[PDB]
Amino acid sequence: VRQRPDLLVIWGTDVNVAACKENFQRFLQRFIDPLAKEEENVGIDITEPLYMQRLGEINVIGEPFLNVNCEHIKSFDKNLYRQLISYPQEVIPTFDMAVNEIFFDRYPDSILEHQIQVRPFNALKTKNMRNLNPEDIDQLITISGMVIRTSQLIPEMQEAFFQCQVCAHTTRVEMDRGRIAEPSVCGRCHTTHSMALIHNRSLFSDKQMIKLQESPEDMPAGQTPHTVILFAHNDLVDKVQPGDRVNVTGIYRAVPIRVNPRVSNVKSVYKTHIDVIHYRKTDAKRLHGLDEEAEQKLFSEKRVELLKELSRKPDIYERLASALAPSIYEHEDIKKGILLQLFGGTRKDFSHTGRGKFRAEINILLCGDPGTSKSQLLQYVYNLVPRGQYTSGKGSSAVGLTAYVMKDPETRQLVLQTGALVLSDNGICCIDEFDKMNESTRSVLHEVMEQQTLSIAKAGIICQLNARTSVLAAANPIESQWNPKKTTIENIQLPHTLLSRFDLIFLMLDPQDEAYDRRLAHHLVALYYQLLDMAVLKDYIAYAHSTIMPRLSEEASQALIEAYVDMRKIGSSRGMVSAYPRQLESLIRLAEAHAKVRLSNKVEAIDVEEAKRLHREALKQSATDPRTG
Amino acid sequence: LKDYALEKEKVKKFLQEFYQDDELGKKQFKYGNQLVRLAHREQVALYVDLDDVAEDDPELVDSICENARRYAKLFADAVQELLPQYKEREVVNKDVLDVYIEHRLMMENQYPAELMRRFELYFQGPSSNKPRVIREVRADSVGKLVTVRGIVTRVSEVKPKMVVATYTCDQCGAETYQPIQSPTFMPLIMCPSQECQTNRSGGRLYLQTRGSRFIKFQEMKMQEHSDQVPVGNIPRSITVLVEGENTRIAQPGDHVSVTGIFLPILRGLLSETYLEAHRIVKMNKSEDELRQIAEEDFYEKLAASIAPEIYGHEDVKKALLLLLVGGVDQSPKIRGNINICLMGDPGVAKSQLLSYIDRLAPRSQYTTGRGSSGVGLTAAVLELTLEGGALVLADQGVCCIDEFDKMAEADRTAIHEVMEQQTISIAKAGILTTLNARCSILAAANPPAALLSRFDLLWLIQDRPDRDNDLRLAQHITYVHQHSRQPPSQFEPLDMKLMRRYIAMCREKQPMVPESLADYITAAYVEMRREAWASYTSARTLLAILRLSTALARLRMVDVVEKEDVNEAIRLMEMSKDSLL
DNA sequence: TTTTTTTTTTTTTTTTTTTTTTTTT
DNA sequence: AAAAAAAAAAAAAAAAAAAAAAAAA
Ligand SMILES: Nc1ncnc2c1ncn2[C@@H]1O[C@H](COP(=O)(O)OP(=O)(O)O)[C@@H](O)[C@H]1O
Ligand SMILES: [Mg+2]
Ligand SMILES: [Zn+2]
Ligand SMILES: [Zn+2]
Repeated sequence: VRQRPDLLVIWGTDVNVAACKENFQRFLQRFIDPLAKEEENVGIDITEPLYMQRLGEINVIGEPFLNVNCEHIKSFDKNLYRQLISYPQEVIPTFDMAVNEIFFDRYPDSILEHQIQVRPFNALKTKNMRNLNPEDIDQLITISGMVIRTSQLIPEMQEAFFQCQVCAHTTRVEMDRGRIAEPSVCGRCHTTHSMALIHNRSLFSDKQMIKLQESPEDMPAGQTPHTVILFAHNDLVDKVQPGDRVNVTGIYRAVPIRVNPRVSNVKSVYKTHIDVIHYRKTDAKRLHGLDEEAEQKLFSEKRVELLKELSRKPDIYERLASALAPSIYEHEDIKKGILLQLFGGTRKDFSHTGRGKFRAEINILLCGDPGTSKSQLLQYVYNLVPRGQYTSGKGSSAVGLTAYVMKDPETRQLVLQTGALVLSDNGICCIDEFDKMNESTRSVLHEVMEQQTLSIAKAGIICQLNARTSVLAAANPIESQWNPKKTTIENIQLPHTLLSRFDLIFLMLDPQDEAYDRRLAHHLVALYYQLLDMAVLKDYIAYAHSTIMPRLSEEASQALIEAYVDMRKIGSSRGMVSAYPRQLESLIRLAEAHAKVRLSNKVEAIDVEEAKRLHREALKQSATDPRTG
Repeated sequence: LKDYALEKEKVKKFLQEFYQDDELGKKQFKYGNQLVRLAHREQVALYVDLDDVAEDDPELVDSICENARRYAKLFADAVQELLPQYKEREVVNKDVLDVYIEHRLMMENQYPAELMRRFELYFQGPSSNKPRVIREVRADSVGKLVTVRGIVTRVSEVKPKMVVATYTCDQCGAETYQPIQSPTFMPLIMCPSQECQTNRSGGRLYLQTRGSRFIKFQEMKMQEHSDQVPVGNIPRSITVLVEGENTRIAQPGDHVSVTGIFLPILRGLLSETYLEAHRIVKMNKSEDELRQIAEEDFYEKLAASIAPEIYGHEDVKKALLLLLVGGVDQSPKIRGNINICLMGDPGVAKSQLLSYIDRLAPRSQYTTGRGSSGVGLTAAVLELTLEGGALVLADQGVCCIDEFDKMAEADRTAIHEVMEQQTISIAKAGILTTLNARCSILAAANPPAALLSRFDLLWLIQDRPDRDNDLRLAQHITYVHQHSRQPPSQFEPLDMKLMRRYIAMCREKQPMVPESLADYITAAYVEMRREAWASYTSARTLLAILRLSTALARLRMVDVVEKEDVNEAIRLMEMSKDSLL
């Protein structure tokens, strides 16, 4: 029975242990979700009770956890839900006892390291924590946020192993209510104060401190963002990395603080923190994170066959492209590029080659006048993918974009903290107003775009943080308008080296077309008075990341070589963006990305042709000329 | 000399037998109903308006204002004694602390009164008490009930402050209670339970947060109004400790009148000071018939009432009016704010209009040039908390930026995000957030695609000389200096207090663009596209039309925009662009 | 009661970052 | 007129030297 540090009326309450126990057992034995959707619950025989199947899964795998959805209790029994939310300390042990009794009644010969402990989650979301009140103290709450930082493991004692200094008699005292009762008298030889505590022979659990930024959906006027402190105990340590977006369900704890870390006097004001009970990484408004892809049992066989059938349609690429940001009108090439960025290229291992890491992400630079719908795409992608980040040029600095050092104002220790770029390690960094960026902070992006690492060497520590980010940059033409009198490269106003890093530079220009203006006006007005669903695109991308690992073929290789030679000839002009060897690599990624859309698992002529076509359409190479302009 | 049992009797008499006819000539025993509501746990704060007390007992009010904490405690205890005889039914156990209270009472060296109140009381300063300037609140007014006006510069976050600590013993099962008055307290280590005292046990008792009593707590610093600072001095700031139902009432930048108690916190016996808030009121712009509103010309009247002393500029004021009203946000997320930049030659009353909007808009900030730059606009990290700048304080308001052209280049870049993204993405060394600034920017500058492409309206003002036009203006201005009031006209201009209500009344009127006007708007938009092409108009211009058209729809308070608004919205575009030419 | 170790506070300096300013194309 | 490099501001962290108070025996 692993003790959980997270945790007739008992006292001043409305709960009797037997009543809660029986009610929870009943709920566990006869609960069926009526509107349960087969896809929403994968690998679960819907007709039969859900949580009994959960217990069967526990028996099979052995994970001694039961993710119980608080909404299920809410629907089945609101009084039990009230008891649980109001008194998590008392209710959760009762639920643990109930589930253990149920799971040892059936399957009486199962073997587990410890008993099974329930983890309520999806409690009624607290939109903004600031709205929390002292009346909401020591109660279960669910919030949503982004993890700024996670601290190293802290070992917390649970059993003190004492030994007599004289006779060496060993006894194990157990934590009572946050304190350990030192024997003060040996039981063996009866010598007084001969029992000394022994640290390394004692028993310890884990405790991890996580500083988390909340994204409250209720944002009153003038309210600044809010960061809070979470504690993860004995299994949830390092279940969330910095940058992860989580829904944290836990007990709202308020604890005393000593005016000094040494004197016993405490301020009248407490300070609150959450003891994590459950992490939920799933969100219906975003794609699947890397962890969700990692676990195999996420796609029901029917859903897998549905995705396979989708991949066989000729318009799979165009259907997927049309799905991104439906409120943005006829940006087909740009949406295709963003799709290829979301799919990403093959992650290859080049350690044996002695070459170092190879960038498999895709960086897209949208160069266009401020009027054009540039920032909308960046914000949408930032509000679409997980582990995404956003920046606005002059609002950032190099150190803040890479890493810094600060005194943690809860342990008073100088620790290193990550930057915006690192937080999006396996996500996307949307750099808006890229042009309005001082060269100092711009210089950093070179390594993050080529090596995918960030080698800091500062007094604090010398080390290289791995950042596999994909950069989605947006830039304005010099003079804030794409005057057709100046050449392309001159108009972009960025160093050639940097533009070489980007594998897709989309020029968003305003063609003075009456039909386009009329259609766009229709679209915008319709929007002002108002497909392929999210649930299918999200699953398609997750599956493609999980399984598809495209490998180049002979014809694809030959086509790539010829395309690179043609690019070198074409871009050899004066004003056009010159083509470098680094561009060939870009094509590969793009090709692979397209090969990943079709679930081909092998790049062939069509994929390379599509990559070349998309690259040429970008930069408007067809609409350009040797006399660039 | 000063008994308190008689005072308890007097306050009980006042509470039981005071009445008013507020609700349509109905004597209703003002405070009896409040007591009944308190006993039913449907109301947590009992504001004892001292004006009521003075109506029938001037000496009691004099004593109360001459000594605050004593009479606050007396009123609290009197309400406690009166609660039992006014309760009419059984409460439904609103919160957990009520359940604990009932269990303690049923199981019943006494329960401290503060542990079983669950009801707060606060004094509203008597009208005869003139509000006092912060600078003049000195030793002579320590413990008195004073009212002071100021600007909330910085308010801390709501935190639970413990009033009565509750411990449980490991042996006797009895509860130990400790009232808290000092900012810090010594936790009790041994239980004084009479059973353990008799038994002579260890009595090591553990603090329980389940039974303890917590109250909302917030700390704020409020400044002095610029109108009351001495000539050669700077505004003075005073600390206010709000608690209970006085939290989450005031945000930074809110003009607030606070009536509390000037009490010192013990550290000769030098002692700091603060105000224990009792009544917080939001004043002026922060403050919280129909026949004229239904008029056809009501749209013109508000416009003509914006800075009447500023002659002419009929069209500009009509455009600023829309900025105050703002468009309507649509989330298919497109902002509903309107950004107007007044560019012109020197001395064309650009700043005066910018200053006037500040004194009118509910939430506003007026930053001039490089006086408040950098972190002045955006936020900064100041435990380390985050403090917002003018934009954040102006969030969901109107940030009046003067001399936008001469602004720091970084600040201009920050604004670019705000007027399109309505956020402030910071990734500095110590700061990594994404603020929320849904503020309408009102920029003033002097003579630009880098700026034209962004603002929906770029009004250009030129005071080109003219014999008769200047003469009219001189008559207007010289009149203002002669009577201090704008020249009389056919209609009396609306007061700012009245205007704020009207504009606010129009905000919660989200209208809709009918399909019928789509062809008209599309037809109008395409023409606007060609004029710039023939002679800048992008997709932004169509949005500017829609936002402006909705703004007019709110003014007429029609939930459906009509073709007249589009014409009027375009007409403003015509003049705005024609101002450039 | 008398010591002792801590607690503070009161100055001062030092280091990183940011911002502001100066010089050059 | 705008970008690049330098200088200064300013804020946070560290040393530390000394005087006073709380806990221990
Ligand atoms: N149209 C006008 N009507 C009335 N007063 C005006 C007008 N234009 C300028 N003024 C006067 O000029 C003075 C300075 O104006 P100011 O707002 O500084 O001009 P700007 O800011 O446009 O340079 C103000 O006191 C104002 O009374
Ligand atoms: Mg001016
Ligand atoms: Zn022994
Ligand atoms: Zn006891």
